[PDB]
Amino acid sequence: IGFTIFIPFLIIDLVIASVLMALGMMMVPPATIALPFKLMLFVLVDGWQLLMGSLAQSFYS
Amino acid sequence: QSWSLSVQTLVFITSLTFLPAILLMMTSFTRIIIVFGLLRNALGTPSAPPNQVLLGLALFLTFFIMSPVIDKIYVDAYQPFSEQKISMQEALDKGAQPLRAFMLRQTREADLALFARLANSGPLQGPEAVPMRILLPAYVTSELKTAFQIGFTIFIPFLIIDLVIASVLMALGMMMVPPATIALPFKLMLFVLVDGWQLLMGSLAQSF
Amino acid sequence: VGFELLDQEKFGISQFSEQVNYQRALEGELARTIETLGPVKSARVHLAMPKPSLFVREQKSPSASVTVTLEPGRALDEGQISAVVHLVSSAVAGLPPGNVTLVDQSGHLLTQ
Amino acid sequence: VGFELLDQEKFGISQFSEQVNYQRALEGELARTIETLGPVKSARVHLAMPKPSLFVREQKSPSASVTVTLEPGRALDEGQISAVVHLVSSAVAGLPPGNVTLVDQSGHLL
Amino acid sequence: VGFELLDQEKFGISQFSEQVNYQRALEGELARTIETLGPVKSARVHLAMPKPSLFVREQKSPSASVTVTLEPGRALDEGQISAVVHLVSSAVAGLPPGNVTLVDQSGHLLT
Amino acid sequence: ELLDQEKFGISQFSEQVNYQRALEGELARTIETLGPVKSARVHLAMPKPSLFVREQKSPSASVTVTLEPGRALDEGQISAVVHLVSSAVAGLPPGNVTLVDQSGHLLT
Amino acid sequence: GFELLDQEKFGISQFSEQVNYQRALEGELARTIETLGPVKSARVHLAMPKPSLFVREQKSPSASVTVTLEPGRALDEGQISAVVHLVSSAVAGLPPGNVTLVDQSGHLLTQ
Amino acid sequence: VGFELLDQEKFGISQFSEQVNYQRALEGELARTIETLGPVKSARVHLAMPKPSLFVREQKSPSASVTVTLEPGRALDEGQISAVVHLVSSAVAGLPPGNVTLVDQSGHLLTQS
Amino acid sequence: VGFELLDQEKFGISQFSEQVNYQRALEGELARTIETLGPVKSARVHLAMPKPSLFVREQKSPSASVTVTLEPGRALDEGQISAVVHLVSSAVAGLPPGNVTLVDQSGHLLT
Amino acid sequence: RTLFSNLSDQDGGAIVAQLTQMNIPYRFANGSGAIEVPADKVHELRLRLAQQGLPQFSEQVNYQRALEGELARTIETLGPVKSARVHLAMPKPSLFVREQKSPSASVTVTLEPGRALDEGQISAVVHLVSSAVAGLPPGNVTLVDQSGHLLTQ
Amino acid sequence: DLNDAQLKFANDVESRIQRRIEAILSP
Amino acid sequence: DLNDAQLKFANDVESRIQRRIEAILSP
Amino acid sequence: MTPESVMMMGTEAMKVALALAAPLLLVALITGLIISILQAATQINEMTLSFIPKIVAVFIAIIVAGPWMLNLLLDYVRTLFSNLPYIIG
Amino acid sequence: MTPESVMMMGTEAMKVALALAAPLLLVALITGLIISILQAATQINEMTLSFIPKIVAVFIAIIVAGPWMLNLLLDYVRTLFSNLPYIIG
Repeated sequence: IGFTIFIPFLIIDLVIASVLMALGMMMVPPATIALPFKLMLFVLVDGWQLLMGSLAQSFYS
Repeated sequence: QSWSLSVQTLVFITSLTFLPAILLMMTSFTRIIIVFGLLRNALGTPSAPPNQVLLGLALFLTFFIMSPVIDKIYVDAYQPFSEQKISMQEALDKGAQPLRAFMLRQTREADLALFARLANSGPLQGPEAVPMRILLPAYVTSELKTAFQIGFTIFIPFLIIDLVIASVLMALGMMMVPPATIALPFKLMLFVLVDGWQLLMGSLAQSF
Repeated sequence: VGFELLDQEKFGISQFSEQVNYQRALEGELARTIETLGPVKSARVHLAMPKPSLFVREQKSPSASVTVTLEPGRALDEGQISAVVHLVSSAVAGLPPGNVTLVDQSGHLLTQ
Repeated sequence: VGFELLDQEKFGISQFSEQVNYQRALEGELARTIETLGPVKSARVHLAMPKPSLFVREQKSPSASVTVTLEPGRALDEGQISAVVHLVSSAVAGLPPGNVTLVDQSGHLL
Repeated sequence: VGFELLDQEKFGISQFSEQVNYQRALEGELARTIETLGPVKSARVHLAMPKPSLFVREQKSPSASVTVTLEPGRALDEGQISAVVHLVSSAVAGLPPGNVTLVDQSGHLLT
Repeated sequence: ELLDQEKFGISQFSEQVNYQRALEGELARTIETLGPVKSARVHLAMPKPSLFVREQKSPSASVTVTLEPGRALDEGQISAVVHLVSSAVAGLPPGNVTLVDQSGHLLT
Repeated sequence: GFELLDQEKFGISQFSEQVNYQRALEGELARTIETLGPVKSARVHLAMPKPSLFVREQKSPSASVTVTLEPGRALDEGQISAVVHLVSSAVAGLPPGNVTLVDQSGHLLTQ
Repeated sequence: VGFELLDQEKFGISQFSEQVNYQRALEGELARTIETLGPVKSARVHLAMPKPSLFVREQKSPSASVTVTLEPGRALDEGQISAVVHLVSSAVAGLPPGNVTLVDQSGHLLTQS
Repeated sequence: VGFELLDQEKFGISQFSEQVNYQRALEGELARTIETLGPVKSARVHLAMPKPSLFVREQKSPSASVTVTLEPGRALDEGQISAVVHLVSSAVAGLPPGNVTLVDQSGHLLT
Repeated sequence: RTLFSNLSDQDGGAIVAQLTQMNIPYRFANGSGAIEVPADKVHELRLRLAQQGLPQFSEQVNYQRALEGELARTIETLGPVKSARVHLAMPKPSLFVREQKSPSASVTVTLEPGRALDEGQISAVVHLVSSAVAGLPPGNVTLVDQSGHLLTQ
Repeated sequence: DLNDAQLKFANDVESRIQRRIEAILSP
Repeated sequence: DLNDAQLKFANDVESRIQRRIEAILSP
Repeated sequence: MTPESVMMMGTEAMKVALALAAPLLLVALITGLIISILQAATQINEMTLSFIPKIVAVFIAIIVAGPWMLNLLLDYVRTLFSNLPYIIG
Repeated sequence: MTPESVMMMGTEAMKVALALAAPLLLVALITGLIISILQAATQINEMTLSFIPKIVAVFIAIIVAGPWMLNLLLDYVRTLFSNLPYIIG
């Protein structure tokens, strides 16, 4: 469950790094840019209600 | 009917063990501490103000925010209980009311609905039917979501400064410099010229 | 409108827009079928699809308002009124018939 | 105006304006159907929809004001006043009929 | 009006779109088969598939409205009303027959 | 239509000032449409939130009407204008709507 | 005029945006006041106090209204009352008692 | 001056400048209306607006000084003086009338001591 | 003079400069109004405003010195001395009248 | 004969539009703000237009009496009305300075046996009377029948 | 304000009682 | 302010009582 | 649960990443190529003037297509978290 | 929140960033282009010619426009913090 959880938060960092690299800003850290966007994602898609319901179903299924 | 004094002493001294849990889960400490941690992360330096200072400041802010609720509890529960006018259990039931109202006012509907679904609750009815064991986790979830909402928009101006400085530096030609190193003093300048601490406390207090 | 309305979709479509467009399309098709019934010359359907919540004290079920224009003198049968009610209620997830209002071109309430 | 207004290609738009456009469009269509009622020559609908909250317990309900201009001497029947009420209330999520005001061209509250 | 009809719409389709398109396609095919029934000249199917809610203690079920136009005087048999009901109910995951309404071109409820 | 004047985004506050103006305009428009009314002027005061205390102030409206030369407004009229203006403003308590004529007589 | 706001730059700050809003309000209020039979010209000055912070129970705004009347067109008591109501309503949280109305000769019409 | 003064605004405008300009403007418009009063030929308004302080024993208050030049022999009535006071006080957020001084062209104080 | 100066286009300026310029301008306008008082031929105003802190450390209060040149024999009335005091005190945020000194062209303290 | 005089341009225009629609000949008196129309149609038309919401003592008294009489005559053209009496009660130029007064009208109708005024006819009467008198709001018109039954709500 | 509404309410009640009396006393 | 409203309320009540007396005393 | 499912979800994930990053990268590449060919035509060669329009173009790219990316990624994450309890082993 | 309650805020923020960075990037690009065109006209073969004009142009632009950008950024951040309590709902 955790390792399928991990995938989108690394996808965002990957795309952030690629976009930063397109413009030649090779010395900009990607983690500092990606952290606010990861927080924004986890806010948008009901970060906790979906996770809570998924875990509860994962038990009752 | 009233509990014996030995039972009252046992319950009273046992309940003090849940004081950190009450402060964290049930009060405004969680949101303030999460916002403060996110702001340090956003400042460009991870441990500039020591954790001790932030923890004490968050405790003071929580006390100031919850002072009206504490006053209501004192008027309703503590004072008439200490004068030996109500029992311990009835005093606790009466004093749970203002804290329940405070928790409800900041609770997301979806969180409460979900945790009532998981607790087999059926015909709930009045907002004054939600039990404490259902209200508490919904309040915690809403607080976490609200803290994240505050943090990701606190992050915005520092990202703006970082991107502007990196773009200017690389477009000018010096692409071998680390933009964050040059950007950190400007992040501090922006934080001190806006009065970031004072305005942040004002916003955190107004969020309730 | 209706299903055709959801064709030329620009990439910039907020979920909100998506939903509103779905509502419009459903309204259009329902009005269309209501015109198909013989006595009806034109129909207009308005849907109010809202938030659900959970507190049983304050629950607002979906609602519909249907205005029909009849052919000269083509009065609708009680059974007809019943069938319009059924169709509109079914087309809206969780629409309690009792929340469907049917009105004619003169402002007479045909339902209740 | 109405759905045509909502469509007008536009990119420089926010959520608040987006909603405002939805409100205007709903007002337009409602006025339209109301006019399309025999005795009614023109209609004007004003909606007051309150700001929504994602958790705040405080609950409020919207309101509507409907002004009708009648054809020379075409008085609206009681059942009519009732049908206008029903339509406007249904078209607005959670609109309690009792919050719909219907007025004529002379300022009489129907 | 066609499974392949919505089988395009370029891309950039929010899944919401993918679902709505499925619903439309199912409606189309069902109307199609209903028209095939001899007495039926044209059919119109409307589906209301509720989007799941974790607010109610249990999940609600969908509903269907079917309008048929009959051939001049081709009244539908009781057994026919029954078969239309069965087909529409089966084609919709968890559709309780009792939530299928069948109506004729004159507004008579056959259900 | 003032809202849709092909204007590049300015600020939320600017958006707010506009929305207020547009509502005022349409309300005045409908009020004039009424038979006895020759021209109407609506002023809205949307309330400003506080700082740390939870106090929802109620908005207020001032309506000035110019009536058809001589003709006056009936009491029912003094009532329908009130209803319309109150409804058009989220949470406008009728009692906070003032209606005045071209001579300065308070009709409400 | 509300026009002043429409024709504006993009470098203007919040302070400017507010001051402009205040001016526009002053203009429209004066306009309606003049559009009252006995009034030939009106001049409205608003004092809208800024955000609190250093203050406690906060404070409320004030208005000064100067009217020029038509030759001999004295304002009735009810008129004065209506001017008061309009100005007070047009300003968020304006307590009528903080509206001063004065004529072209310096007579205080309110109190 | 006044509202016109705040037109040709260069991008380089410190908040301090923005405030001072607002003050100068308000002064101008107030003087304008005061002159528009029949007996008044010209007016001059000076505002002292001091940003706030939390301690009461160390809090003063906004103050105004108004100098009027009258038309030959056009003495201001008591009610006029009162109306000038009201207008100036209202135009300044939290201006306590008692802090408005009105003086003529000869140096006579028209308001209270 | 005073206000005209503050405007003179200039970019190489610091807050300190901005303040000093504000002080000069205020001095100029005050002298102006004082001269515009019948008996006064020319006025000179000097303001001493203490540089402020944003901390909780000693408030103090500003001071003013006003020199007037009178028209041949135009002695200022006790009321003339007073009104000058009021105007100067009001024009300076938190200026306690008692800190305003008024002097003539011969060095007589009218205060 | 004169249908209406002293009309606003707006009211005039509306009245002319309605007359044209009804195919009634008309002649707007030049600069008299008046519209002479078929003499035999004057009363019927006044009523019909009212339904669509369109538009010394001795002298005053006479005037008042004349106006009352004319209004009565117009109201009597209604089918169900056998006879009508109109009383106008505009207080003499408010003597009291502070207090404010307003004109009112009382209309009494004798109906044909077995006949009643409908809501439309009632509204037409109220409008007719209110429009005829300056400052008379519709709300200040009381309409009663021979039995004293109040017809105006 | 509210007092005027109460007074008008009283006036309408009194007028209707008067009319009811007159109705039977007339024939 | 409020005192004037109260006084006008009293004046209207007195005037209506006067008119009611006059109405029956007239015939 | 099956390795086919694991590789399918990984492939779909990284195609989602490709769809998210393709507009920005392609816009930057097109701007760079256009500026380079213009430099070749004009015989102008400074390595810094190609960096200027690239930032503006890529930043406009978020203005135009940003909502689409934000809606696509949220839908992906929502569906993944909803289907999490059905791919458990 | 909502994708919009977030996309609008991000659009406003990146507007602010674009307004802040437009003068510096513009003068940098203009200076680089002018020096490069002058170099190509004289057929001078060098790559480091434009850097010093770039640096002095950026330095002078900062000196000229510093108050404006700083005030704009300060005001934007102040309104963001003031509106923060209402962002959550």
